[PDB]
Amino acid sequence: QCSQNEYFDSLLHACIPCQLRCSSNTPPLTCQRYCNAS
Amino acid sequence: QCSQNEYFDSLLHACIPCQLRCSSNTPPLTCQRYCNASVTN
Amino acid sequence: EVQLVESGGGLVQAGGSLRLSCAASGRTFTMGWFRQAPGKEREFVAAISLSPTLAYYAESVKGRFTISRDNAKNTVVLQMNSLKPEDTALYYCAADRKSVMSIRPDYWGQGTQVTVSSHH
Amino acid sequence: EVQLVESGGGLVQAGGSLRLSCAASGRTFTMGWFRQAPGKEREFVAAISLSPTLAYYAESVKGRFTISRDNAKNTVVLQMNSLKPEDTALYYCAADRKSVMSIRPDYWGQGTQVTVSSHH
Repeated sequence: QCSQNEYFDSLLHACIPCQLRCSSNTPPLTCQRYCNAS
Repeated sequence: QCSQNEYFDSLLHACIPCQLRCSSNTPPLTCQRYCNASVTN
Repeated sequence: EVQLVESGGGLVQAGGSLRLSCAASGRTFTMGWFRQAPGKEREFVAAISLSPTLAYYAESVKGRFTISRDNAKNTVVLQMNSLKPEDTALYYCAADRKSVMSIRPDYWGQGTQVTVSSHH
Repeated sequence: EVQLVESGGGLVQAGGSLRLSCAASGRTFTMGWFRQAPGKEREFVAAISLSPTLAYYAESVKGRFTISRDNAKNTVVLQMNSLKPEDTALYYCAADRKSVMSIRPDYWGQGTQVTVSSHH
């Protein structure tokens, strides 16, 4: 459903840009790649 | 430079959703993938 | 405590357009909109980040609703096009001091009614 | 033909916000904004389509500018945040009877000046 560097939020039912999670303590696994480069 | 279903326009320097090109005479090559296998609902 | 004041609600026909806005007394990182329909649980609509300004939408409104915020004015705006009758609901603007909007945000608006009616 | 009238331009500071809007006397499939800086070619900024409402931005304004459109009012809005001094330009709104914005559109605006001052 989401693009290359997005993740799907089960509770929002929305695709979120992973860059909103690089600052966070634990980004989603699917994002770690983009967030801080592979 | 863009997403899976996006193509890059050098004259606009912008990423464009390929959905806007399915109805083209010639959708961009990276878009035929998505547009030939879409759905109208 | 941030105060959220909404405006722009009302009645529309299917296929029409309607703009909602919400003014906040202070600036949070995330601003957006939820909605609640009669006999349903409140559902996320849209949200947008402070910096960078990245917008994200529920799957059921993507391609029909856009969201934009004025960070100076501390406002958020939800522009709705291609309205369906099922878009009828109370629309609550929400502010959240989080990276991504949460389903329990820190602040809520009062809720503004939007009624989409069929033709005939 | 179709006439485009622009609104909202003026003076802003680095890091500030500014909302430009453009009213069209008619409805085209593509609405959007270009800008021209002194001694530079006119460059594409942003655009949005009628149905579905899909927004696309130049690489240099993505993440800072957003765009919306009211299809009923035939208006198109460019919301600018995180303004930089190099965002100073004449901002033209444009309409196009094409699926994607062209660099030679059908309809142009008079252009409104947007000046991003710096601090200190």
